[PDB]
Amino acid sequence: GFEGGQMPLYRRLPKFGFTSRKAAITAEIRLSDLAKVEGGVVDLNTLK
Amino acid sequence: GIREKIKLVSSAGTGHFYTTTKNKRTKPEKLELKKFDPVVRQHVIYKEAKI
Amino acid sequence: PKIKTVRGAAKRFKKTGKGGFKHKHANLRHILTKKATKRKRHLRPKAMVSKGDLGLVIACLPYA
Amino acid sequence: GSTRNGRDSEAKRLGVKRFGGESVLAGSIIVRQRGTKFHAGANVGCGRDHTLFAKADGKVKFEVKGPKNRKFISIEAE
RNA sequence: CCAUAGGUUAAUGAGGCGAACCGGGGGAACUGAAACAUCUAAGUACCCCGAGGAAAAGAAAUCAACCGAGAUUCCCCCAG
RNA sequence: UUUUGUAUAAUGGGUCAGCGACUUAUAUUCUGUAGCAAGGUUAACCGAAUAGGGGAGCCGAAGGGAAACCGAGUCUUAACU
RNA sequence: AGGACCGAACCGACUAAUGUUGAAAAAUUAGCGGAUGACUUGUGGCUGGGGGUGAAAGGCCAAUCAAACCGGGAGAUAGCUGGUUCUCCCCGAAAGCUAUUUAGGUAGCGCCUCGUGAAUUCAUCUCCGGGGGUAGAGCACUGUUUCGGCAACCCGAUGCAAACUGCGAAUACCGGAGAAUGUUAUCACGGGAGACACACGGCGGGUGCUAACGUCCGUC
RNA sequence: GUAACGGGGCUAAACCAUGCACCGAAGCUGCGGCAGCGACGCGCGUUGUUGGGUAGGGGAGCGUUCUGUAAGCCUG
RNA sequence: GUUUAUUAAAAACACAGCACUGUGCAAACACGAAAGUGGACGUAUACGGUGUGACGCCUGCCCGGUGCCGGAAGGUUAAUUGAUGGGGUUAGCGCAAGCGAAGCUCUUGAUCGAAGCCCCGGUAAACGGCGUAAGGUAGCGAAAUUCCUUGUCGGGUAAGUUCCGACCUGCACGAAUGGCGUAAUGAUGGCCAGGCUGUCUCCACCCGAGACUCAGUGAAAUUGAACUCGCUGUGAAGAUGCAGUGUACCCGCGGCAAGACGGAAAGACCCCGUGAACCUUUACUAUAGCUUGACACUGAACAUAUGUUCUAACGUUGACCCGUAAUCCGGGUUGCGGACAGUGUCUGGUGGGUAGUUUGACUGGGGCGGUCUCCUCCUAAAGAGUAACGGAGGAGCACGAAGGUUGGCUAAUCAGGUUAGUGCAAUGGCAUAAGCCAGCUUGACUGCGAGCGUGACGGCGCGAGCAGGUGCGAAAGCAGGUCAUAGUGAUCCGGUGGUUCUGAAUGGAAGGGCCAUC
RNA sequence: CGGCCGUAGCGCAGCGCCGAUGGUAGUGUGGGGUCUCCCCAUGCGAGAGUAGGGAA
Ligand SMILES: [K+]
Ligand SMILES: [K+]
Ligand SMILES: [K+]
Ligand SMILES: [K+]
Ligand SMILES: [K+]
Ligand SMILES: [K+]
Ligand SMILES: [K+]
Ligand SMILES: [K+]
Ligand SMILES: [K+]
Ligand SMILES: [K+]
Ligand SMILES: [K+]
Ligand SMILES: [K+]
Ligand SMILES: [K+]
Ligand SMILES: [K+]
Ligand SMILES: [K+]
Ligand SMILES: [K+]
Ligand SMILES: [K+]
Ligand SMILES: [K+]
Ligand SMILES: [K+]
Ligand SMILES: [K+]
Ligand SMILES: [K+]
Ligand SMILES: [K+]
Ligand SMILES: [K+]
Ligand SMILES: [K+]
Ligand SMILES: [K+]
Ligand SMILES: [K+]
Ligand SMILES: [K+]
Ligand SMILES: [K+]
Ligand SMILES: [Mg+2]
Ligand SMILES: [Mg+2]
Ligand SMILES: [Mg+2]
Ligand SMILES: [Mg+2]
Ligand SMILES: [Mg+2]
Ligand SMILES: [Mg+2]
Ligand SMILES: [Mg+2]
Ligand SMILES: [Mg+2]
Ligand SMILES: [Mg+2]
Ligand SMILES: [Mg+2]
Ligand SMILES: [Mg+2]
Ligand SMILES: [Mg+2]
Ligand SMILES: [Mg+2]
Ligand SMILES: [Mg+2]
Ligand SMILES: [Mg+2]
Ligand SMILES: [Mg+2]
Ligand SMILES: [Mg+2]
Ligand SMILES: [Mg+2]
Ligand SMILES: [Mg+2]
Ligand SMILES: [Mg+2]
Ligand SMILES: [Mg+2]
Ligand SMILES: [Mg+2]
Ligand SMILES: [Mg+2]
Ligand SMILES: [Mg+2]
Ligand SMILES: [Mg+2]
Ligand SMILES: [Mg+2]
Ligand SMILES: [Mg+2]
Ligand SMILES: [Mg+2]
Ligand SMILES: [Mg+2]
Ligand SMILES: [Mg+2]
Ligand SMILES: [Mg+2]
Ligand SMILES: [Mg+2]
Ligand SMILES: [Mg+2]
Ligand SMILES: [Mg+2]
Ligand SMILES: [Mg+2]
Ligand SMILES: [Mg+2]
Ligand SMILES: [Mg+2]
Ligand SMILES: [Mg+2]
Ligand SMILES: [Mg+2]
Ligand SMILES: [Mg+2]
Ligand SMILES: [Mg+2]
Ligand SMILES: [Mg+2]
Ligand SMILES: [Mg+2]
Ligand SMILES: [Mg+2]
Ligand SMILES: [Mg+2]
Ligand SMILES: [Mg+2]
Ligand SMILES: [Mg+2]
Ligand SMILES: [Mg+2]
Ligand SMILES: [Mg+2]
Ligand SMILES: [Mg+2]
Ligand SMILES: [Mg+2]
Ligand SMILES: [Mg+2]
Ligand SMILES: [Mg+2]
Ligand SMILES: [Mg+2]
Ligand SMILES: [Mg+2]
Ligand SMILES: [Mg+2]
Ligand SMILES: [Mg+2]
Ligand SMILES: [Mg+2]
Ligand SMILES: [Mg+2]
Ligand SMILES: [Mg+2]
Ligand SMILES: [Mg+2]
Ligand SMILES: [Mg+2]
Ligand SMILES: [Mg+2]
Ligand SMILES: [Mg+2]
Ligand SMILES: [Mg+2]
Ligand SMILES: [Mg+2]
Ligand SMILES: [Mg+2]
Ligand SMILES: [Mg+2]
Ligand SMILES: [Mg+2]
Ligand SMILES: [Mg+2]
Ligand SMILES: [Mg+2]
Ligand SMILES: [Mg+2]
Ligand SMILES: [Mg+2]
Ligand SMILES: [Mg+2]
Ligand SMILES: [Mg+2]
Ligand SMILES: [Mg+2]
Repeated sequence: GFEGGQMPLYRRLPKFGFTSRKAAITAEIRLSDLAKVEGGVVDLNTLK
Repeated sequence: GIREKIKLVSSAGTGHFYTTTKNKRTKPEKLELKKFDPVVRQHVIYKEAKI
Repeated sequence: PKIKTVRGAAKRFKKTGKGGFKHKHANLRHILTKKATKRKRHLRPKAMVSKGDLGLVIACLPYA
Repeated sequence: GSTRNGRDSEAKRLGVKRFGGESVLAGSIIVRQRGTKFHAGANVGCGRDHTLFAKADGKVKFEVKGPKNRKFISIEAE
């Protein structure tokens, strides 16, 4: 990131946003995954 | 500069404001202008307040 | 050992679907009264890192 | 043993961007200038800094017109 | 003054040495930050005390999240 | 060797022999190559086992948004031509 | 009597010559100062490194002193200098711009290379469409200039200009069309760079004295 | 130290004009050979063309010590 | 007397003498985390520090600055204390909106509060100054000081930049960082004379030790390789080695040093490196020490938070007793102090005593000066761009109208035709005016934005059109600031308003995000 | 109401305005000299002025 002393790109640009703790405990399931559970009943425990 | 920053605050109670500058020495009369308030989506009176 | 992320870069850039990076524009922190609404409006959306700078960003973010 | 000069401003990259007969998209800048050295003709707009730009797709046309023999830029809709 | 301090003798033990590892008492600077003071190097080097065949830790005033786990230690993940 | 440029009167070497300088570990990206393929691969560990077990994990098959959230869309905006 | 006098021992070290790979890492020779004193000397002791000791020169502290020596942190750091070892084949730079506590460093871009992909993509020439304000020229304008007519203005005559223009090329550049030619010569993306001290010569110039093998640009 | 044709020397062996000869390079051509790249046809042909190089990028190799192949093979 | 052991012996240091100043003894002061020890088994006729430097004659004026000393009216001011106000939460009350006790909690900071500083005085043998604090006295003066300068005059010499004596025009003397003298002293500096001489005119001869030859022993620095000439030219610009040319049989020995940019030491000057060290200070930041107050160790009476008194903590480097052969230490008795002193934690001040560091770049070397961002013109070679410590000027704003729009209007100059005007440089523009006047106004709108320009990038610029809502106009229309081009500052950190986007068990909240803004 | 934008406008051909031909200046490319500046070959070729036009 050093650019010879010019304020580098990762410091001349502003920080943004925050990190969601909820996003880390949220998943997405594909339709292809629904057949992969045992018993044809898809819930959080059967996916795990 | 001599000109000081001011806010123009919406009369609609939305808390929406514009900012501009003013020569307070020549023009101490408070600035009042009809401006578009984007919260209520209407032109309403805006009145000078401190920045 | 594991490469260390440049943590300041991780706060400024996010990787997009085709592997570019989005960032927030400079010049919208303060000294805003003198700036035209048009100028500020165009600075509000996120922008893509330019071709010349991608090398510098990628070096900083090995785990992006 | 010192100078009171040594100053200049950045060059502004004025001048003609699209010459006669060039095909342009609407919005394209044709000339950057100070004042109206060139005037806006048909399908050309004049911006706040006297930039002439295409308001239609077509070919750039330079013409001398009117009683002052002034230079006009038009777009021939093409 | 009673005494207590002090004195003498006997018994038992200690003392000193040793490469690392271990617990504790103290604790740099060069260096990096393209200078430098916060920060870093690093609780590292070094000095000191003490132990053992290992030491230390250890049986929840611990986590968890409304479901539950069940002392300590070590390894792989979690994750740059 | 260094330089714009060295027969240079710039540098280095008296000669010979021997030694003497891009490595190693771990991460990461790209190329080649091999395996398997919408999957791929296991770590510690168990195992006398270069076997076999172990899929905890990791990467990939979805993105958009600061985020809640929505999802082949999503964000922006009261709403998009 | 005496930090008294002359002068050996003893303690010093003013001058000169020698010596300077010495006889000697400070001496020798001839002279020189002190020589009962704040003298000199033997033995032993004490003061320890940001510390000692110093009638003070930063002097001395084991041939070491503006911070001893030895070991350790330790392979400190070194944008600096040096050096970098067998062979052949293909391609082949740069010494520029921008930024920089930057200027002999470094970063992005430019230029090299390798890979992948893609359009007649690119070049030359011819024809066509364009904008110029340079060279030259000119003097209405801005200034400057001489003569004459009427010391102003005005009229006639004469010049001069990077920051003058009622004129204005060649070239160059942008775009379009068409052949021929050229190992895609073009552009995009990706792997790997190097380079960012340039030199002279020609042409156009600033600077300098139309001085410099001078200096600073443009272009070959 | 001649020391202001490189020297000898030159009255042209100088200069100007015109012309034809010749010399002259690692340029071009000839003959033989090697290699890179692209075409065109079947790893070989035909054809075109290229091959000066520092930094530097790419490609392909030589040789050295050691492990397997090797209780093999060579060696009094 | 002393000194740079090993290039400086001196005018430097010391010195007796002088002065200032501190110090009452458990002295000041110094070495020590401390105990202690030195000072001193001394006690103000003493001891420490500082300056001056025998002696003689002397030592003038200035207290504004910086120190030091003294003062304490007033101002300001630390820890501490926590008044008051504002928030969070929720018992409860409200259909909800919302309100909201107590408690707990986040924040606010009234009052209290010492030294210091400001303030008021003093002090120069304090640091210093001597035309305003005061203007240099006495003495001295071209000087260890005088640039101009070899000043001028006198002396000495044939001739004197030195010397001696004067003069005063002191570039830039001057009174204890002492002034002027001064017998004696000095391996001290300068000048003159007699004697003396190989110092010299100008060298000669001689005696010895080397050098030379023979025998024995036997180094060194240096060294790319050498078949290692002159000259003129050339050339990384001063040639044995290149060109041209001249000269030259091969090889020693004694000699000499003009050249081999000879040998020796990775130039010590100079610059550079975001190198080092040590030194300085009213550079920055710290900090030992010194000092202030609060709380602790720390108590009791009485009087009006201060004061007196008390003893029992605590101190004792007073006396005596014992452990004990002991001048340490401890215990005991007693006297004297006494809640003081002193120490711990906290706290303000002071703090080159000590420590870590910083102290820019460009530059026809560096420094000094100038410059550093932005705008306009020229250089700039008729597209863009284009350098110099090249040539010339400007900006760091202004304006609720000087902006929008509708309607109207036209200048300088003395007829003319923009020679005027433009909020501010210059350039390009401007009459359909962009110039001038008036009416109504807020488009100096919010969300967006085809497309394009300009940048390495961060960015910056131009923009029709779309949605919402608006102004002016009868209407076509025009308006997202201003004739255009300067009027500017990334990121971080934080502030304010809005927005339940997030909210670490859960509901909230804090904090964070997002939008606006500082 | 326009096109056009001085041959078109003024004044009352007198001006403005337009304007050849030829020559000159400059200049791209190549070559040369005595090189601060020029010349030759070839291509391009002004400005000013001259003849002339001209009362749209
Ligand atoms: K354009
Ligand atoms: K440090
Ligand atoms: K550094
Ligand atoms: K050099
Ligand atoms: K040298
Ligand atoms: K790799
Ligand atoms: K692979
Ligand atoms: K979309
Ligand atoms: K030391
Ligand atoms: K670069
Ligand atoms: K590349
Ligand atoms: K050139
Ligand atoms: K002496
Ligand atoms: K004072
Ligand atoms: K409450
Ligand atoms: K003086
Ligand atoms: K003094
Ligand atoms: K005296
Ligand atoms: K004397
Ligand atoms: K020769
Ligand atoms: K010699
Ligand atoms: K007592
Ligand atoms: K007390
Ligand atoms: K200090
Ligand atoms: K220069
Ligand atoms: K120079
Ligand atoms: K207006
Ligand atoms: K609108
Ligand atoms: Mg903000
Ligand atoms: Mg300009
Ligand atoms: Mg016109
Ligand atoms: Mg033991
Ligand atoms: Mg550093
Ligand atoms: Mg244990
Ligand atoms: Mg339970
Ligand atoms: Mg050189
Ligand atoms: Mg050569
Ligand atoms: Mg040379
Ligand atoms: Mg030589
Ligand atoms: Mg050499
Ligand atoms: Mg060198
Ligand atoms: Mg050498
Ligand atoms: Mg996703
Ligand atoms: Mg004597
Ligand atoms: Mg001595
Ligand atoms: Mg002697
Ligand atoms: Mg004597
Ligand atoms: Mg004597
Ligand atoms: Mg000294
Ligand atoms: Mg020594
Ligand atoms: Mg040191
Ligand atoms: Mg280290
Ligand atoms: Mg090293
Ligand atoms: Mg090649
Ligand atoms: Mg900077
Ligand atoms: Mg000219
Ligand atoms: Mg550079
Ligand atoms: Mg350069
Ligand atoms: Mg150059
Ligand atoms: Mg030239
Ligand atoms: Mg040069
Ligand atoms: Mg020259
Ligand atoms: Mg001669
Ligand atoms: Mg010849
Ligand atoms: Mg040949
Ligand atoms: Mg050939
Ligand atoms: Mg070739
Ligand atoms: Mg080659
Ligand atoms: Mg083998
Ligand atoms: Mg003496
Ligand atoms: Mg000496
Ligand atoms: Mg001496
Ligand atoms: Mg004592
Ligand atoms: Mg003295
Ligand atoms: Mg006080
Ligand atoms: Mg003098
Ligand atoms: Mg004199
Ligand atoms: Mg004499
Ligand atoms: Mg005289
Ligand atoms: Mg005199
Ligand atoms: Mg004096
Ligand atoms: Mg005095
Ligand atoms: Mg004095
Ligand atoms: Mg004196
Ligand atoms: Mg011999
Ligand atoms: Mg020569
Ligand atoms: Mg000889
Ligand atoms: Mg000799
Ligand atoms: Mg030498
Ligand atoms: Mg050197
Ligand atoms: Mg210091
Ligand atoms: Mg340091
Ligand atoms: Mg430093
Ligand atoms: Mg510099
Ligand atoms: Mg240009
Ligand atoms: Mg040009
Ligand atoms: Mg350039
Ligand atoms: Mg207006
Ligand atoms: Mg205006
Ligand atoms: Mg303006
Ligand atoms: Mg911070
Ligand atoms: Mg919660
Ligand atoms: Mg919680
Ligand atoms: Mg003509």
